[PDB]
Amino acid sequence: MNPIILIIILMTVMLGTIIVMISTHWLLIWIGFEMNMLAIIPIMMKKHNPRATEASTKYFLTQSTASMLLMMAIIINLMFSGQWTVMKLFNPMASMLMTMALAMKLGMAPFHFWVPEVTQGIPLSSGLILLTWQKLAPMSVLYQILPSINLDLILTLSILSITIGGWGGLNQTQLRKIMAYSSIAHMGWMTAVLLYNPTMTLLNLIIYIIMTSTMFTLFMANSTTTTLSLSHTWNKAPIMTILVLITLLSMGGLPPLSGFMPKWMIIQEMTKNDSIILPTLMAITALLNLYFYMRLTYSTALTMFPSTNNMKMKWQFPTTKRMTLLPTMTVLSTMLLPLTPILSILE
Amino acid sequence: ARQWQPDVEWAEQYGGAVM
Amino acid sequence: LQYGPLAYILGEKTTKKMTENSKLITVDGNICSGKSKLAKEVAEKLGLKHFPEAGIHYADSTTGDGKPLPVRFSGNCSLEKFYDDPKSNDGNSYRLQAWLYASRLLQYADALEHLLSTGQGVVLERSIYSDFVFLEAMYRQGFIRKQCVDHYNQVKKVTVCEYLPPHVVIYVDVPVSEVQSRIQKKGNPHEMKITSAYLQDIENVYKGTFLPEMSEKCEVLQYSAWEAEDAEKVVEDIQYLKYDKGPWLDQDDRKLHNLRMLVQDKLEVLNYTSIPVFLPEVTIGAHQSDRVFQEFTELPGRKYRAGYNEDVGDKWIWLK
Amino acid sequence: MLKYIIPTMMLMPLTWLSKNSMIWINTTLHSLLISLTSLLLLNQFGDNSLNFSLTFFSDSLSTPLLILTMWLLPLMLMASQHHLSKENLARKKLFISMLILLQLFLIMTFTATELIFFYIMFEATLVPTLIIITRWGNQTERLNAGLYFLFYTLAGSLPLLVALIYIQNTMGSLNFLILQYWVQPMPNSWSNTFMWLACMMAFMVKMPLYGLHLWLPKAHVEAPIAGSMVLAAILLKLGGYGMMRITLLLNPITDFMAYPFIMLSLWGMIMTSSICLRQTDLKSLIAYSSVSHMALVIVAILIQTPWSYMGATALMIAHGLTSSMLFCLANSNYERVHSRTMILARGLQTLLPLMAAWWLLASLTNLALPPSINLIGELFVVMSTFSWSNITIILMGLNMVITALYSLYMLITTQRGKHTHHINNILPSFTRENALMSLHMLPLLLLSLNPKIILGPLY
Amino acid sequence: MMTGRQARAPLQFLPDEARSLPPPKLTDPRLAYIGFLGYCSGLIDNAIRRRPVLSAGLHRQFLYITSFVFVGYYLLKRQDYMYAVRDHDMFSYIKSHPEDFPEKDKKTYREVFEEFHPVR
Amino acid sequence: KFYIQEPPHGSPNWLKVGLTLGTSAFLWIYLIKQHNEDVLEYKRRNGLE
Amino acid sequence: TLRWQEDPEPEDENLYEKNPDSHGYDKDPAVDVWNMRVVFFFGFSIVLVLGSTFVAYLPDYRMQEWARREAERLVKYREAHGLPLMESNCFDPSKIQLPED
Amino acid sequence: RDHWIHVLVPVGFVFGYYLDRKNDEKLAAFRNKSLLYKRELKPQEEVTWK
Amino acid sequence: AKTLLHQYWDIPEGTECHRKTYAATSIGGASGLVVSAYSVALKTPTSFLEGVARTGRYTFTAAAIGAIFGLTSCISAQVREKPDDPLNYLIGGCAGGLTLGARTRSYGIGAAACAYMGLTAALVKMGQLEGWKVFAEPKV
Ligand SMILES: CCCCCCCCCCCCCCCCCC(=O)OC[C@H](COP(=O)([O-])OCC[N+](C)(C)C)OC(=O)CCCCCCCCCCCCCCCCC
Ligand SMILES: CCCCCCCCCCCCCCCCCC(=O)OC[C@H](COP(=O)([O-])OCC[N+](C)(C)C)OC(=O)CCCCCCCCCCCCCCCCC
Ligand SMILES: CCCCCCCCCCCCCCCCCC(=O)OC[C@H](COP(=O)(O)OCCN)OC(=O)CCCCCCCCCCCCCCCCC
Ligand SMILES: Nc1ncnc2c1ncn2[C@@H]1O[C@H](COP(=O)(O)O)[C@@H](O)[C@H]1O
Repeated sequence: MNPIILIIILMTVMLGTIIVMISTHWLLIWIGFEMNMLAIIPIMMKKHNPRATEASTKYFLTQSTASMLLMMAIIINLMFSGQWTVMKLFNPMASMLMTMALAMKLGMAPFHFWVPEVTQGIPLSSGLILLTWQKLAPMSVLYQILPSINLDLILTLSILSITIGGWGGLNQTQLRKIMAYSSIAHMGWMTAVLLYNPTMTLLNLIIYIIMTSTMFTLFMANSTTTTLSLSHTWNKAPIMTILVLITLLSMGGLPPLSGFMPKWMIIQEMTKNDSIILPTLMAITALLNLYFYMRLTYSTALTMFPSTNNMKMKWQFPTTKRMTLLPTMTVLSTMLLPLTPILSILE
Repeated sequence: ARQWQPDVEWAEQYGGAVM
Repeated sequence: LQYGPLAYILGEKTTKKMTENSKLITVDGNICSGKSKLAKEVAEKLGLKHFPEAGIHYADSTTGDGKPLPVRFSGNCSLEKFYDDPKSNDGNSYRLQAWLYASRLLQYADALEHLLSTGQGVVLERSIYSDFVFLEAMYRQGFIRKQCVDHYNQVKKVTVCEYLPPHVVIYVDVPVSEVQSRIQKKGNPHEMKITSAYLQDIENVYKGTFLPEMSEKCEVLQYSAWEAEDAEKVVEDIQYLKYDKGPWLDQDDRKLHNLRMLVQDKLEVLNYTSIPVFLPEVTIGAHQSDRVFQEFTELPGRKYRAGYNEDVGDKWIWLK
Repeated sequence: MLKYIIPTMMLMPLTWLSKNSMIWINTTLHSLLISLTSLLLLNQFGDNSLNFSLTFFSDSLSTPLLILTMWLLPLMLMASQHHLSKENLARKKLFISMLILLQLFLIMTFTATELIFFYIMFEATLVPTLIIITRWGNQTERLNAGLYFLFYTLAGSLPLLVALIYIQNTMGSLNFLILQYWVQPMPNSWSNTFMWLACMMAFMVKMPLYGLHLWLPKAHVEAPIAGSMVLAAILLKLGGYGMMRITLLLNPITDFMAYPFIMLSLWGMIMTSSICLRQTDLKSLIAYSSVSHMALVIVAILIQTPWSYMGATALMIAHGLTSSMLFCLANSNYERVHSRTMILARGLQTLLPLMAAWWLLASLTNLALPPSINLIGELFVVMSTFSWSNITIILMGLNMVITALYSLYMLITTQRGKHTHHINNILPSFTRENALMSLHMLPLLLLSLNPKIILGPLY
Repeated sequence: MMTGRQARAPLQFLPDEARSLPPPKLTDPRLAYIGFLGYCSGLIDNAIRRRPVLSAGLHRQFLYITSFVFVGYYLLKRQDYMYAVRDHDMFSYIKSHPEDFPEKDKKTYREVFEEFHPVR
Repeated sequence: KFYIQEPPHGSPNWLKVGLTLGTSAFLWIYLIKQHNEDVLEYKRRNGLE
Repeated sequence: TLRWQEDPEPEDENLYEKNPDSHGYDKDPAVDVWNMRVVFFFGFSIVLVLGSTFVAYLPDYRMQEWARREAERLVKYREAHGLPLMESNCFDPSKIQLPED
Repeated sequence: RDHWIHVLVPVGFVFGYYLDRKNDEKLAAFRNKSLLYKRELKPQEEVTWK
Repeated sequence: AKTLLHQYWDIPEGTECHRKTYAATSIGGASGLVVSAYSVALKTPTSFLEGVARTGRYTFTAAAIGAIFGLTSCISAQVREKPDDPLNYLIGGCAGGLTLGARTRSYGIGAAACAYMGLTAALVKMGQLEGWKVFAEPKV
């Protein structure tokens, strides 16, 4: 792949996301969505093996179905309102269709079946781009239309996403599938707290983006895609084992790490509206995400798995990868709890 | 007498396609 | 980094420095085939850089001060013990073969990096494409098990698939009887332990498995013992070849840029050599690996990165 | 409380900038200096607490626990430096760093005026102990012990977070000084029943309650010696401090919602003492004894009378010191014979006489020999439970008989009888082990002269 | 929540009303903690690249601390402004609607009655 | 010389060192100036002068 | 077959072998004797002794002695004037409004 | 100094005490205003406590 | 599914056993039909007969659980003369769990289902009595 063509395609992805974010017209939202998806397809097919083409095919089919549903909701809203301003919708059918289209684009359960296969079939950098950047635009569109969202539908999608993500991630050994199920659970949390205070949703989105970026950056720094290849890291670079230990502890929401702050503020917001059963259920379910995170930390940092002979040949050479912003997001994802009142900048 | 560290069987259990 | 996408954007095209003398030449043969001095005389005729044959301590020569490390830090294996006792209980034979394959892969990456960055041809001795011959001979002699062959095939399948074959492969035909006469004339006390069956198996897997599969993807020149001494005939044959086979023809700037990006990252080169496949020969325990790694870190010039070692005489660390 | 927090975090550059051989000396010296400094918290008044700031305060309940923590840290540094002898230097500094961090979280936990800050520190204490257990433990099942411990604590404590946030939204503040004056009766309903369960189950798990105690004979056993000391001596008392602080909001619903746990903990101590009678492992026997004593503290807190509260805090401090000493003695035996079986190494009084004297003193304080503070706490709890009901004297007398039985069974099995013939590596006792034993014993015996400083905020 | 407030003047980090507020001190404890975060990130950057942690590249660690202090100062300014706006809107709405916020008839404890539950 | 190959970080990149120190000094003086005018405008608007 | 490559269990080191005067603190005799001196001085001579002296002379811990003195004063004052020493009601019934029933 | 590592911690204690005193001065809103300890100021002083 | 729950909760407890049992059976059959639809969608059967047999089995099991729970809770409310009491719903939930154990033909899963679904039914009864909200409307 040419460096210049790669640059143009990446700026086209960001341009599509910007076009979705800044526009006041529904047709422009649709245009930005298709521009983003069309530009991001070649990032998935960088390596040209059958798994990448299979993942690209499944991603294309899912995004095209969601896009057609979104256009249907927009046309129904135009029919029943005569305008295109991106604001609250004037039909329950249009609201339901748009909510399910955005759920399909985000990959929340029960539309979650494409996320782990697509994440597994593509490289680590493209998977990072997908699971981090692709979710900024549907959450912005959801942030713009909350007066029309059905509460029962979005809460059902949230609790289903959390439970299905935890139960799915319990069984995986590949790192990309673990990251995908973790993503599903976190989007469940984010859209759970959406209708009460969307600022908490923005804070959770930012924290999840930073933590996922740190974990994926460590993964490509060590070039590990499985559990055992990650377990070999103690005999190559133990500082990376310490970093993945603290980041995986923070991903589980354990205090006093920075991953405790989103669910803490979400539980704080949900109890103000006299909803007590759902935050307890979501915490008890997030214990499963903590379980497979702790299993990863057992295999990687807190024990010494047997290594092989050629690790000496790997000892004799230093790393030269451009681990971009890795110390910054490593610090920002673990020691940010004393700066919790900084969330007022997002309102 | 020393600390126990995982054997080949531990990692071989951890290294399947599914857990 | 010294080379990256920014340099390739700014006009660094590898086809500009690629002349007609930039060829990759691999010399093969039996144990004492005399291919060494033939490779030397070829390399000093077309003015190509000679890479001597990679041993256990090749990576020690590439890094650090270039002096050979102790055997417990590099290799953890002995060639002399393989010659004395090929059927040893500790699995020295396959451990040595795997380490030598990794060293040959590192040497191939270094050769390709030099070729793509300087545009100068490189003469090699027994590259990675002619390394499985010794593994097949060791398996046919019963020295190693089937699992060792399966592990080697997995590592080779995931490593050799992203490299380009040599331009010219030169093979030197010396019979096993003359090979045995040469090794008794040499005087090495452990090299006289080599049986005739091992050399016969090496010759059989050179002739019947290596040359038929390499004549399709590259060009093979084959010589006898006495006509290999005339290096002028060999350099005439190399200068009069018609290069029309192999994947070297359909190489544009983008493909060679990706290849050069691959071969200059040595940790990305050796990523798949230590795959988590637990064989009794190559799996090292946790305590032993920890002890050896802590011993290796305390070596002079090895504790930190290359430019940041105070005890070996580096300055301006606080500004670096 | 910043005059104790700042030297504790300054211990971290002290252990990360010391020499390769001077880390233990420096850390032990400066931790002992801060432990001496911790006596300035004894400026307590008969009416008002010692309120430092908006975030920190320390009444007469949290002060003995603070002094115990800050005194316990150099003991763990002295204990844990023999089995970490051959360890890498960076791993040694990481171990000392986890101990320092745990002490910092513990001294920020007991002084937290806000309840949610207490919760945050009380669950920040989970990570260093889990890392210590699962990394420097010696056995295979240290990973399973860490999983059990972590998940019992978190499953107990997430409803506590939900209930504390509900109390914050309903009352308007979680400040403990405000809630003493703004408290309201909690009527009888199902909502308040689940409020009581949510506010109580975290500290019932952490104490532990009988039936929720399954994580204790694992985490107390597969841990290293310093981990076992900090788990038995301090970490079980976070539950006691939490129930002492949180019972203020749960009235008058406690008087009938406390019945099932009173029956669980009155019958539970008999079961755990009987388990102690038939234990093949010394460390497990000490852990089950800890379960029984914490069941006593649970009953004392639940009946909520002044005598019960004084007995509960005195018993907490006394059991912390005694359990730490017993774990240290068992660790010394483990270093000598490399096995935790109680029947293996016998008759050690003929070989180790002064260690046998230390064993006898620890056993005597375990069975509450008067006038030790063990007996003072146990006696006050017995008096208050007799005031509660009269058949509690039958239960307490049975518990005392079995407690004396298993303590003397420990002593007679390990120290008395004929020595093992084939064991010949019984080295003489080092000065370090004897100094550790005496530093556990002498404060415990000295506190009987002035027992008024460990009797809680309503002495 | 406050989009109607931040809707007439969009995409402004700090509106002109923020300059009436006291700026954070340069000895702010939050700013010092953010500088410590920057120092920790510099040390991690030294550590992952196998450099001497406390000695290599003092210019890099100084730029880390400086960048963290700069960004943290501006974020703290915005945070203080937004809490000020929250309080201002709250008090204006309380004052504008006196019917919905009546004065509570406070009574001394000699008139109120509380049930007594004995602990025996 | 100790090494067989000259390391890429064998000598400090003086251009990068100068850029780092200049950027840090520029950021510090810009922050100080911004804080000074901020407190001046606060005292001007509030009349605390 | 033969299993993976691993060092055997090392023999336990006797600290009394190379150093019969060991206190068990460190393998170097100087570090060991200095650790013993540090622990014995700063633990027993400093913390225990001066801590016991500090606790012994605490300035009227929790106002018990003041309470005894004030109780003596109040008992003398109430006994001199024929007053009852203590009443059944802590607060005055005059300043208490009972609920009407 | 060759023993600065032995003066890291006591200066930490001194700095913590100084910060405690500073915060105590910061919390002086009810100095000489409490109903139990309200009294007239003796001359040659300005505050009851610091 | 909204009208089924209202028509179940419109009947006073301990009053009409047949109508309460019918409403509970309809709710159970609907849930079993949803489960069977997802089962035959994701895990495709070998033939039409296997799929319709799985559908009938799941629907019948869920409907039997619902009928047994409704009948047992209504009967216990009738006998004890305590209509507003979660103990009746606990008894009905344990009866439903024992029916689930009878259908699957194993004692242990039946006992575990008795305990867990009796606790769940009791919690639903407490929520109906105290007005707990599960999908709470936004308020602040
Ligand atoms: C270690 C294992 C055991 C752990 C046990 C943990 C405690 C057990 C009970 C926890 C209940 C859940 C938290 C309740 C918090 C209540 C706060 C409150 O305001 O209550 C009043 C509120 C009342 O609602 P409200 O306050 O919104 O309404 C205003 C008040 N009224 C009703 C008068 C209008 O209660 C509730 O909202 C519901 C409380 C009951 C919740 C039942 C569901 C959970 C069941 C137990 C789960 C236990 C853990 C399971 C998993 C274990 C591990 C796998
Ligand atoms: C405190 C909570 C945390 C607990 C863990 C703490 C760990 C760190 C330890 C720090 C240092 C120790 C702190 C606690 C110190 C307690 C001791 C103390 O200070 O006591 C003060 C008490 C104070 O007593 P007092 O209160 O009666 O004194 C009156 C007060 N003044 C002095 C002001 C007038 O000291 C004594 O009681 C000493 C009395 C004299 C010495 C003893 C004489 C008799 C000895 C026995 C004689 C023989 C009897 C028969 C024997 C038969 C055979 C067995
Ligand atoms: C309300 C919120 C509104 C929005 C706020 C802003 C949101 C920001 C979201 C950031 C999303 C990051 C997406 C992923 C990285 C994008 C850049 C990219 O393309 O990186 C991949 C690229 C591939 O190159 P290649 O060499 O092939 O890598 C394979 C490894 N050899 O290169 C590499 O792989 C190089 C290796 C290092 C890559 C590091 C990338 C880090 C990116 C994340 C930084 C932290 C997040 C942003 C800051 C906080 C935002 C909240
Ligand atoms: N796979 C291998 N196993 C053992 N020895 C090898 C292997 N590959 C090359 N050699 C060595 O290569 C020598 C032949 O190269 P040369 O002497 O340069 O012709 C032999 O004598 C062996 O010592």
